[PDB]
Amino acid sequence: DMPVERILEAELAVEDPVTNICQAADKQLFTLVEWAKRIPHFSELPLDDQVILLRAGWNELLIASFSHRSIAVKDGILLATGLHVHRNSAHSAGVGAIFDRVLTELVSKMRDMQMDKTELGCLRAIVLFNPDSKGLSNPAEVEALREKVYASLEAYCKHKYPEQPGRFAKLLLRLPALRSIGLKCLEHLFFFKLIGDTPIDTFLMEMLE
Amino acid sequence: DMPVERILEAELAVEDPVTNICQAADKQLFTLVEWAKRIPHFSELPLDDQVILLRAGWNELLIASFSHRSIAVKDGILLATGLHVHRNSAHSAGVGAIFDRVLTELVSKMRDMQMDKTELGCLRAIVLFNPDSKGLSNPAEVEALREKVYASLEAYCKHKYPEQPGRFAKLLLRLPALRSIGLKCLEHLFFFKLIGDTPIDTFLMEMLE
Amino acid sequence: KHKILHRLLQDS
Amino acid sequence: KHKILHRLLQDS
Ligand SMILES: O=C(O)CCc1nc(-c2ccccc2)c(-c2cc(C(F)(F)F)cc(C(F)(F)F)c2)o1
Ligand SMILES: O=C(O)CCc1nc(-c2ccccc2)c(-c2cc(C(F)(F)F)cc(C(F)(F)F)c2)o1
Repeated sequence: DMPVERILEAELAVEDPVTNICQAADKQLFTLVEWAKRIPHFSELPLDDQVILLRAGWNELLIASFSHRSIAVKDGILLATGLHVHRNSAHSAGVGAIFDRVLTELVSKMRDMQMDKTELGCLRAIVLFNPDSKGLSNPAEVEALREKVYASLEAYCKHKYPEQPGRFAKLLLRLPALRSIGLKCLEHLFFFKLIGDTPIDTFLMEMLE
Repeated sequence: DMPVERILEAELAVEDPVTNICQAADKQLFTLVEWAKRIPHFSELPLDDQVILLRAGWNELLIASFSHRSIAVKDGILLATGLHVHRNSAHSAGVGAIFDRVLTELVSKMRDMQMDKTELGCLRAIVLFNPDSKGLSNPAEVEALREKVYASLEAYCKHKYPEQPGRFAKLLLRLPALRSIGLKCLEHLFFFKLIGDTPIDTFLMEMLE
Repeated sequence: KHKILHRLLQDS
Repeated sequence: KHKILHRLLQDS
């Protein structure tokens, strides 16, 4: 019902600094939809619930991806557009605090444990299948799907890294940081939109309205 | 090093609606300190880090407690002061949205899985031992302590509920909701403080300054 | 002293 | 058009 192989194949299928960030977000919103469509059972949910799951999740899903992408980078994030944002660029643009939280709580934690792409895919699929999302026609179903992802993820972790009995728990326990950081990032984008200092492209605009 | 028995003994040791809520929070801030002092190895950390851990965590720790306390309640929360806040009181006071998020994401999820007090204590201890907390002199140590709590918690879950292989994961996966809800609650209290519509007692005041 | 109105407006 | 100043003030 939920093979880690399909989740990995979904990650692999889809592979002013604040202006560059906002352009990259917009670009990745399109990719995000394709990614989700390749997560087993997602495209079978009602269209309304697919929309709710992606509206509840997109920010955490984009942050999980660019954080994991940035593993191979000293004091920076790699954007989907091929540009880097260096610490000092982020700080100089006035998004230093959130950029530092991204490196310390996500990027360096992913690098330090060598989080693999199957593990990233699973965490993102758990995020996607968020049964707390308001207005779901069938939350029980979304929760079942989440249970199947994390069941698969634990089995993968136990088999692949048998020497790390804490790995599964450690992956799950980046999801609170992802939640905080996602909320802080929304708050920045609402402010950018509100003062309208920076271009916000049509899909990113829609995700904020 | 981290027996679930000591964590339970710590829970058991310490056993305008917005005015009542703020009074209850203040009262429980005192209890929170005593609770933390009974979590193995907490009182051995440097005083500075104890202060950081409790300043980073108090909101999530109070919310975990009153949510679990409110399991036996229809459409309400039980305050530590012995008062109930009913849905309609919360809605009538203008904190309906956050109150509903508390019932749907925490109280009803704790009730539905029958989260026990050992499991609550562990989740609260995991929250307490938050290695992402800014300014920790030794984050590695706090992370070790967190690893030992969740190691203990999984063992407890596997032994006590062997029929529920997903229980451990399910407990961990209330921590994102706890993070969001904690942040939303802070935002309400900052607003109450700012407009100063309601008394905010000295310890609660200090936690917000 | 418009408690409920102020609370509902401040929120996001 | 005081981008950085506005951003740093708005934040909490
Ligand atoms: O290239 C990509 O895959 C997406 C790029 C991206 N995507 C995002 C993103 C994050 C949340 C929601 C939407 C987009 C952000 C983002 C990153 C930061 C930073 F601090 F890490 F540099 C800050 C911010 C923000 F200003 F919003 F605070 C955004 O960057
Ligand atoms: O009795 C106790 O153990 C603590 C009581 C308590 N303690 C808290 C609490 C929550 C976060 C930080 C500090 C206190 C809150 C709190 C609860 C709500 C409610 F919606 F669930 F009703 C709302 C709010 C708030 F207005 F802040 F949104 C608070 O209530």
